[PDB]
Amino acid sequence: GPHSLRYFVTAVSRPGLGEPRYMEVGYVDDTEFVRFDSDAENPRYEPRARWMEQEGPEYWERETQKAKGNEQSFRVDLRTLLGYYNQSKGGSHTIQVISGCEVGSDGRLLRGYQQYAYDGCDYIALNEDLKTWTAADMAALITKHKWEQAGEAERLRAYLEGTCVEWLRRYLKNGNATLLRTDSPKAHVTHHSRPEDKVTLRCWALGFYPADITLTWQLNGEELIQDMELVETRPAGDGTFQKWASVVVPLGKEQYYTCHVYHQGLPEPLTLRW
Amino acid sequence: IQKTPQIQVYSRHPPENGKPNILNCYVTQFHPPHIEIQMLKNGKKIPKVEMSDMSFSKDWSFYILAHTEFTPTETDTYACRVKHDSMAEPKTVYWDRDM
Amino acid sequence: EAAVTQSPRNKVAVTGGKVTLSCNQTNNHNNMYWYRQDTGHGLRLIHYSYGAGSTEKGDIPDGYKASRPSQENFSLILELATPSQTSVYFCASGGGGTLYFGAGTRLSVLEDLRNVTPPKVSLFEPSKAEIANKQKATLVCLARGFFPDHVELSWWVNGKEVHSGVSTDPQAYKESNYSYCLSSRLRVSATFWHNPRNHFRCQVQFHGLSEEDKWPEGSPKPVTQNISAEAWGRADC
Amino acid sequence: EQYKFYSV
Amino acid sequence: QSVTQPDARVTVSEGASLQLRCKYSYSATPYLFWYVQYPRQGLQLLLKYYSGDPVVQGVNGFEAEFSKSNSSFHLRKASVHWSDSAVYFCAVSGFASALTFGSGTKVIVLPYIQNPEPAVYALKDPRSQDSTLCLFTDFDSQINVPKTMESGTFITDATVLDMKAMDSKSNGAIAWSNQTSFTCQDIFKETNATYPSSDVPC
Repeated sequence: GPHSLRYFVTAVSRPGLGEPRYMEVGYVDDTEFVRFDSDAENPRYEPRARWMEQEGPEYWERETQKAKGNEQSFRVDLRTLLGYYNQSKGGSHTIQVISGCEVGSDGRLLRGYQQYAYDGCDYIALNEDLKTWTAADMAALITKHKWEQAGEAERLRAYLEGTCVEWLRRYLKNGNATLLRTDSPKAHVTHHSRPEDKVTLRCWALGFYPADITLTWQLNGEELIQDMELVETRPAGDGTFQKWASVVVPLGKEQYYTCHVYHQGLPEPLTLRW
Repeated sequence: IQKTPQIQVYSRHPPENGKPNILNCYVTQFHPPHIEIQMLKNGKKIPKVEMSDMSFSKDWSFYILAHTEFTPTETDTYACRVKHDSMAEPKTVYWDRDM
Repeated sequence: EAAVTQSPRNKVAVTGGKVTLSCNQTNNHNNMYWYRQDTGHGLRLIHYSYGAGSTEKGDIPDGYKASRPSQENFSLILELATPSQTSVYFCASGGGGTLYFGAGTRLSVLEDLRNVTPPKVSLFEPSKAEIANKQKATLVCLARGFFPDHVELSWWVNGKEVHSGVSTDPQAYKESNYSYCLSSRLRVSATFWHNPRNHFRCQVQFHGLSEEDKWPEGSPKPVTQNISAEAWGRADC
Repeated sequence: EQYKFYSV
Repeated sequence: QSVTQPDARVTVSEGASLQLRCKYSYSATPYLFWYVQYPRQGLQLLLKYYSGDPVVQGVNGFEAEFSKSNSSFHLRKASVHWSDSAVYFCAVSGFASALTFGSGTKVIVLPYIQNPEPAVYALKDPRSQDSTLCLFTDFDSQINVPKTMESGTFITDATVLDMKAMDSKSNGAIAWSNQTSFTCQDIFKETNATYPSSDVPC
């Protein structure tokens, strides 16, 4: 199945409170495999997974370095962005980026991205082709001409097409179990009394791994996701998650309602009724 | 940019009683990364605010998982307030047990 | 275009002298540098920047400092100058790893600014044997007694510079524990050599002290000069 | 293994 | 972070194939490169390897092949041409926008020469008395002009030269001493065909 290895970078200037906070987080798929923090006691790239243990002290040191570079590397950006917009010092700002790629079973490269986010609104980014850049505002204009008149596109393109990939593989080589493991959600339902001879039926799902899941309520073979009630998935806070949904149904009319839990770690979707 | 934070509070396991569990305060969809998140037990802050390492998602927003630790009893009332520059006043959120 | 202007390109400075070399560009490349070309070590990194203000240490830091005022002007600064800092200095702009280097700078700081000597060059002439025996005419050009090898020897036939059949050892050789020496061998034909009209000139641009330097002597000043020899086409008989 | 980002 | 050009000097016969060794140490895919430096100007880039095809095709018949197993980015050009005699440097980009160059390699491509006319001459400086010198000339690239153990008696290094018409690919080494009437004939011990200063009428 498709897989990824994206990198999340963020530098936020805290004028006065010192030098900007900078840190990058590594994600092979949606698991956190490595991060680095400026406000760290001992700044150093840190292994956010047992298996990352198989990576040498050299690896750490290496990226450790590479990081610190990018550290002051972004420090610059900040100034530069500031100048470009005509805004004087003072307002703490946040630069963020997502650089990454996506290989799929055959190893072919599905997608490569590098996107610059300034203070929360799209700055610039490398198009699908991996050759041009797209930017908003007369300012971000100045920036493209730069990255292009320097080869950036190309050099970037190599990382994505070659580096992130060769590595993404390696990571998977050793992270497998941890990344390929499953945990079947545990569901149940609840009856919540309510005025006007009606009750709230809530379908609980929790203890499941892979964070993607779908829940649905039915009344004899018909979807009710419509006037239903949902909650963004809850990090169960222990390598697993939680999610529920519910709907109002006349009292007594419970037995006629059914919830469905479809989750990739389930041979047969889960089916509950009251 | 100004983006009001989403907050959910809950426990890991089911909210039993007189039995140890844990409590969280998942806040998301807010922007300027800087925030004050407070977990209280009766209007009074708790000592161990075990907080997670900052992150973000595809639309630039920031997520974070605060988590205390506890043994509940029907009597109490846990909740959370979250200071952020999107909202004027801090917004509290009450732990709804069997939500 | 994308020019890496590196000035000055040469200097004979004194010990304990504060020397600053500047580098102007037009590549818009944020990443600027200062490397040092010395034998047995090739080039080496002194200092580097990422844009105005951004400044960090390279691998050869001792004694060197740097400034980044414009997205253009970069500059390696030596205050407590010592001859160890004698070398060809190179700076450069660069995006990710596409370094665009510059012309260079011959850095010669000394213990005594008096130990010097503008080149003493003289023009020799073609061995008639070569002349007759092979119908061409080599006319080597020697240069002696000079201190800062910041020299470049060119040829000047009938009024224009030469490159046709011209070869100079790029590196001047050790004459004495101090006098360096340089040589080259222009070689034109017989027909051409044998014409009292077509002229031959030999020029050795030399680089030492400039206008405001300290020349604590009552003797001739050894500044950037151009001492040269001359010859003419001799008959055939 | 991460990239070596450029300025802006 | 480490680079090595085992041999800083290699001389080759013009035409022939050229391969300059290069090793590097860094447990990861660095950014390797090769710059050229000839007389006075600074460095010049030939190519760059970021990632991708281990075989890079660059400017002026110059190409290299990246390799792992035990590191390498050996440069290569088959039809060497005189003008290529120079200093070729191999750089890497380790922990950020830096370029950790290695020692280097001065290569020398001796030209081809149809006619070995190892004739020695003697030239006198027209602007003074006894100001002569010994000029070795038009000899065979593959040869070796003797060294100096005589003070004041200096011999330069083989300095190939080329004119405008035909060839003239000629080596040549200058010599001069402050020692009495020494004969070029003498100084160039193991050399050939010396013609003296005896201006014949015909």
